[PDB]
Amino acid sequence: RLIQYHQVLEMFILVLQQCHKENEDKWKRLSRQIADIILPMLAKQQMHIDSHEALGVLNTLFEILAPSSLRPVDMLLRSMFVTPNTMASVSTVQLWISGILAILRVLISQSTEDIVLSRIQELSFSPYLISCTVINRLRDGDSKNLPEETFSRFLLQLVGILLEDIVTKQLKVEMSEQQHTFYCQELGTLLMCLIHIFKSGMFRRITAAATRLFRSDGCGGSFYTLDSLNLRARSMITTHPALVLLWCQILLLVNHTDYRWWAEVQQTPKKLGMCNRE
Amino acid sequence: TKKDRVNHCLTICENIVAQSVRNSPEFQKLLGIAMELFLLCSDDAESDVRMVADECLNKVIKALMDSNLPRLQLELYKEIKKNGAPRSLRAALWRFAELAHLVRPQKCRPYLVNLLPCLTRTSKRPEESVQETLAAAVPKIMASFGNFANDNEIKVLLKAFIANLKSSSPTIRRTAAGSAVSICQHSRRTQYFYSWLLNVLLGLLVPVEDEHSTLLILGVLLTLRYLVPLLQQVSPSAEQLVQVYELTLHHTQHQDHNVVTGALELLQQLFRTPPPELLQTLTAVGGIGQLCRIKGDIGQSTDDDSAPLVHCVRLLSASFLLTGGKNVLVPDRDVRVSVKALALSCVGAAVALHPESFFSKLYKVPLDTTEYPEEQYVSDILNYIDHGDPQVRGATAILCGTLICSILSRSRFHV
Repeated sequence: RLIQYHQVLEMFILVLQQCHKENEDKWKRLSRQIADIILPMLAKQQMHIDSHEALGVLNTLFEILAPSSLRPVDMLLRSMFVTPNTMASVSTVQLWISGILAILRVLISQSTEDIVLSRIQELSFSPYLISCTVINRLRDGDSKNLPEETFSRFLLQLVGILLEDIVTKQLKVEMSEQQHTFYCQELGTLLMCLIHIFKSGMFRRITAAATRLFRSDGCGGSFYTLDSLNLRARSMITTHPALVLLWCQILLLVNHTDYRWWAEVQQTPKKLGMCNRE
Repeated sequence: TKKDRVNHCLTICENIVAQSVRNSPEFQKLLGIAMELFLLCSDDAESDVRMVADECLNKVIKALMDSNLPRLQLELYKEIKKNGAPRSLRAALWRFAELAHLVRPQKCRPYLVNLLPCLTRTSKRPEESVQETLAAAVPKIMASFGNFANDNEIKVLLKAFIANLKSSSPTIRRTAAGSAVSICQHSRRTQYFYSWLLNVLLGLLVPVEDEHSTLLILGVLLTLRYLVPLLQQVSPSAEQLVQVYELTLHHTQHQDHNVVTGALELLQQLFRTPPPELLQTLTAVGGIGQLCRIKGDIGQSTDDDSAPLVHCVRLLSASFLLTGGKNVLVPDRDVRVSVKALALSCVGAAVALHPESFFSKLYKVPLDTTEYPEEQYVSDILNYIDHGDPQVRGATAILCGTLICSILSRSRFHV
């Protein structure tokens, strides 16, 4: 009844860890009972996971759950490929992206690439789930293809949303300093997940799809282009050098070696200066 | 003879603090003489025959605090309910407020019910020292008893204090403002009562184009200055907060400089601790439109093409700080240094939210260029960096610091 709070999630990690040793069939049953509650809540942004601590507790709970409870990833995928009821408020965007990050870490740490891509193929989520137009509608107001392409376009649209919210958002009008800190921590977790996906070698199909998308264009403005993301990242140099370096690592992981980005963040030649730029 | 009155009103305080025979009826009604006497030595015609009274009241209280607290509480509530002499009332009231937090949460409802009449009564008391003691006693009493009132009782106390907001005494107006805000704050339904008091105060000045006294205006502006800090996220809405901002902007134009000072202090508290929705309205370009002479058109807070803070800064500058020529400072005879310092502080607090306002031309539609050669800029308030009195040079320094920080924060150092 109180599961939407991360302190209750800690109490459940304990309950689960002890029922694991008491009996491994009370364990799996309770793990199923918990996943079946949590995943729809994450889909609808009802969990209070708008903090670093709460997201970490959710991660370790997902790790403590019995694997059988998340074995068919149809539910994880249905609970991840969602849009929020609005993205005009910072808190809703943060809760939505936080639940997405939790489910995504689950997908890249407890499942394999082929299973996830097959299941995505069955339940045909579209890449246009969050297009630039859906994004711009949800920001103020409301209303075939390859599975790896859908997954990669989803993660890239998330990156673009997070960049736009970190760069173009006044620092105490719309969001507090804690909300800004969490936005940057969410972007860091997302970029680290992406680096693991492109660097580990266990997501070759997703990596190839992402390399194809990064070289693609704006389908009449339906998705974020690489130049748009890079223009947003170039403005984070003076404020968030760590996230910018993660973005550079991702650009190398997809072989974007254009000297429009590299000969400028490296200040390639032909007042003390800022330390973040250094 | 009075020396032995000091000796008696000190020896009763030498006896009861040391008997070890208490917790028995032989004590309570000797205490019923000690407290009724120490509170009588409190309204004495002689100075030190009252100071020994205060000292021994404090001794008897602090020595028997945990031992016989409820007895002392009743003994002080009685001399409050009596509505007696002023000095005795102050004594009993301030000593009862300092002990309110020691009442166990089963006697806060009887005590609140008994205290409501006494409080409404002593609010109608014309003495100024009584009003000071009440301004200090109302927050302490509410912070301990307000969770035990119903909304009707709280509204009774609130209407009891709203009346003093038109009083001619400044002490009485300040006590009213503070007591109303503190009553709203320490209530069960805090946000609803904040909105209720907002309704009452904005209703007290519904048409700004209508005579509203000078004393009522001062009282309402002070109450709003006290209430604005508490509005950091029914609940009060952008509608009435924007109406409060409009009221403040209108009353900075008043001809009485006390109303100008009150409105500048309200605008200061409103830019330094802005409710999160009024902030968004003031910084939004559409803004409110979507929901000492001026000499020219500076614009309207309802304009588009610019956020309302641009107009607010234009208003403050064109009113109290800039003539309209070029590097010409407004004399002190036209507007005093207090109003000038407060206007510079308000401009700094507004620039903290919206640096672009600092760079505006002083006038949207310029003054007639035949005689005024060059258009003045708001930024010329910086010429006050060498005004001549402190607190105006210091305010200009504060404004430069705030402006540097705000420009570096708005652009990502992409200055």
